[PDB]
Amino acid sequence: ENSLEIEELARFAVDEHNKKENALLEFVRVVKAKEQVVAGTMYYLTLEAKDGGKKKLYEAKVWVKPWENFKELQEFKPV
Amino acid sequence: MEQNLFALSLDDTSSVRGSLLDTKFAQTRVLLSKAMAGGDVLLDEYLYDVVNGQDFRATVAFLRTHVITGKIKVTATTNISDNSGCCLMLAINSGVRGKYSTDVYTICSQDSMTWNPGCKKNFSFTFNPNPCGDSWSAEMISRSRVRMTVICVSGWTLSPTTDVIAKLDWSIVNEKCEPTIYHLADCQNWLPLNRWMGKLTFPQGVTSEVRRMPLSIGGGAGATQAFLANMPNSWISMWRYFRGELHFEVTKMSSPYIKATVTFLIAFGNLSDAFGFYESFPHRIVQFAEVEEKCTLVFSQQEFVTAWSTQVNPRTTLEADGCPYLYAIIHDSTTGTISGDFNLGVKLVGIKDFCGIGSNPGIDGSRL
Amino acid sequence: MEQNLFALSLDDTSSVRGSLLDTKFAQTRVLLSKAMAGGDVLLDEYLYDVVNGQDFRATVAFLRTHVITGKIKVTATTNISDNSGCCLMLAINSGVRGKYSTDVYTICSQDSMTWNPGCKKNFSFTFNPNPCGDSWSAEMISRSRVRMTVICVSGWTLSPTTDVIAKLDWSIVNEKCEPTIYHLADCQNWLPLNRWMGKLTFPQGVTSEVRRMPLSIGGGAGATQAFLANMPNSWISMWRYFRGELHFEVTKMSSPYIKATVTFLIAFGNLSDAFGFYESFPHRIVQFAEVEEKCTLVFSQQEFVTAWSTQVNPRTTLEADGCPYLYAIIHDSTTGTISGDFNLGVKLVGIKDFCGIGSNPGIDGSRL
Amino acid sequence: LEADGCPYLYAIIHDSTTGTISGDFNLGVKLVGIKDFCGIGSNPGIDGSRL
Amino acid sequence: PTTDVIAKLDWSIVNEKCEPTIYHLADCQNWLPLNRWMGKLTFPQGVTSEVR
Repeated sequence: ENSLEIEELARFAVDEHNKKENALLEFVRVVKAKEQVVAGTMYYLTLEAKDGGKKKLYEAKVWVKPWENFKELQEFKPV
Repeated sequence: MEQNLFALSLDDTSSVRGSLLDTKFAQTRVLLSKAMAGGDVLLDEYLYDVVNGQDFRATVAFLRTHVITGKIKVTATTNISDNSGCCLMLAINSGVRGKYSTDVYTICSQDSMTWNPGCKKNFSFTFNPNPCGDSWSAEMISRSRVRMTVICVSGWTLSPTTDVIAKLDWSIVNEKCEPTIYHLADCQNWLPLNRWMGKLTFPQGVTSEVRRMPLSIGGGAGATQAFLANMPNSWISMWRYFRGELHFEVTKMSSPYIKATVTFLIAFGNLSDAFGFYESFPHRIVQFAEVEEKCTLVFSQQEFVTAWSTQVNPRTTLEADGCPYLYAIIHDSTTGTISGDFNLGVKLVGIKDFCGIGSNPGIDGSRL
Repeated sequence: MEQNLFALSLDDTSSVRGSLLDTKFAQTRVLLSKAMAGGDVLLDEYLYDVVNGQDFRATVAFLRTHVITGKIKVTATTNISDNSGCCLMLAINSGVRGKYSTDVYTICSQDSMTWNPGCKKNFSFTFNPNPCGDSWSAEMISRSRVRMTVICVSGWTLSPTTDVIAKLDWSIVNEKCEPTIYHLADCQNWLPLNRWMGKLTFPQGVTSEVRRMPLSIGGGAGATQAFLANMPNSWISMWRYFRGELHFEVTKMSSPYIKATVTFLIAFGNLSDAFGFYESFPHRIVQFAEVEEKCTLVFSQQEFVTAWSTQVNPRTTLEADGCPYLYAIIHDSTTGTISGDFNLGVKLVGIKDFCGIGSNPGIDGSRL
Repeated sequence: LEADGCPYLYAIIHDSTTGTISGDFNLGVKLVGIKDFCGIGSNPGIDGSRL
Repeated sequence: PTTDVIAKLDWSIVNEKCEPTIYHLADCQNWLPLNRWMGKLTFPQGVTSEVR
């Protein structure tokens, strides 16, 4: 798991969650990441984000098709 | 200070090498369900997708090294109480085609480990993902679509309390990658096959349990109005008749608690069940200890008079079928304190001093 | 097959080693602005934050290896047309305290490369991030807060068309990490300092340009109502008087197009500018070629009669100051087809055959 | 480029293209020859050029 | 340049042996010369990731 790729995907998760749900979570870092080869790659991320300036953990599921510029936030939730 | 950058050692085309720590490139997490059945895909992904989302010492070396002369070692550290046991089979195949069969028969050919967690604490095996050369790469196996498949061939004889996990540790050892190439020479010294002769269930009880597996192996194994095929089994059916020293590898699939003693012998189909004199024939007894799980029967050239046919017509009965069978007969009785069948897996590893005669037009069907 | 997992080579505590490809662990991208000034932080981050978001061959080995006996090589592949030039200085310091000074003076001590892209295509240098031992780790330098700082000591003499980038390549070579430890022995064979004697600007023209740098080096360099401090410069001021062979390292900071010839000599402060007989004193001439950028003046023990004081009172004038200076005098005139000053950087590398006398109560101030 | 399993020769700028005067950094690559050449098979042909 | 330029070519005859360069259909060859123009690579002035 290339940590640079995962950092970008974690930021994309927080940004997509903010777009989708009209929120303002502030990305802090990735804690955990699992890649699972599928039709493309599926990522299960555990990350820190600040809610109201309060650090919290979230789980995100991110689907990537590396042959297109396709990245999709499948789910995002507190742990 | 300055230096000439063109003449540095940045075009190092070494293979990946070092200790087992510094050659590890991925770990994989297989989930074994509390109640899993036989013929049950646990994991099935491309061998290159193993390495996605990984950060071990040789992960980046593995991806970026253009040529790798070493084999891939995979070790599986799964265990369970002696009370229970099952039979897992990890297996590597050079590719796929849509809606494929994942029956043990189909898979095992080529490169595979089979083990019973109940007996063996861990199990490792090396292999070459390019079967017709001395070398390979990460880019070769990503685009070639090399496919790793873990399958459960026999369920848990006694289920554990919770779900289980098998950790696979993919490394690169430093053995030479030797190729396994099949060819049409009539006499060959060692024709490997890894042909799944079949899973033998023997129920608990007192009855005369006899199981025949035919040595007319060619023309695949059965399905509905269909049949399955390995390459090596399709390859041996190129010839009409054949012979050789047959090297079976019989494996325990149940737990150590289900105990049984098994005679193996070559003989012809006409012999009925409830014929009580099987030990007139030359035979081999197979008792398993608690810890032993694997045993190799060999049947020399003196067990066969002539060559026999690779395929037989499907509609020939046991009464008129003049090719030899491999009998597996319960010497005493299947026993145990816990309920569960005595499963036992026979696998024709290969034929030594193989001699292939003629040229098979073909038959179309499987069993005899 | 099974194997005993406890006895495998998974507790391999080897250092990182191999070619320069397989020991590379990070690359860093520094942006040099089209119009950058002197005393201008280009990069300033913790040495462990270099390796964040990286995927080179030794990146994971670097982070996870508990002990590393090798040095860190860093090479910087930045270039520019001979027409122009500047002076970058990369520099590693064992830590920080809030709101710190990033003047070249402060930084250079300890471990640094200084180079002019105009002359040197690339520039590499090794160093030990733990200065008082043979070993270190990634976890040591993350928590110790080792700090890497790139600074531009002299701006572009002629600006490029666009912005520039300097690629740093952080590797681990296999040299022994030798410690640099300062101690209070009065006689020492080699007392390293890396004391920035000062940047010397000489304008283009015809006038008698003379620049004095005092060898009463102790008690730091100036600021507002303040002064700056290295450790080694604070260390030498422990003693009252001192002497030795002084090893300067004078460096070009302008482009090759601005040409000038510079005499260096030891002499006392009373000598005025427009005193035309500096070459009565023993001296050393320094012409630079297009490609040469670096030149080492040494001043033996015969240049100094007695030891001289490490610090002097700030209010002593040049007329009554009996410690020696290092003069830098333009032998001809500063010239060039393009406008820009002839910058030149002097750096006292170290004192050989150092002899430190007495015990300084201290003075409080800097320049003389 | 996504599904093309033959190798390429990459040429990547390690730092940045610079200079006091404007103009591109041109660079000409020329495959001189193949040593220890080994040619397999017999091309029916394709008809086109780039990949 | 400020003005037009000229290139003077000087054609001579040296005394080296004229060795022939003949292509042939052997599958394994020790040296197959090509002089194949792989391409001209332009990289503009600037800061961006230029890959060719």
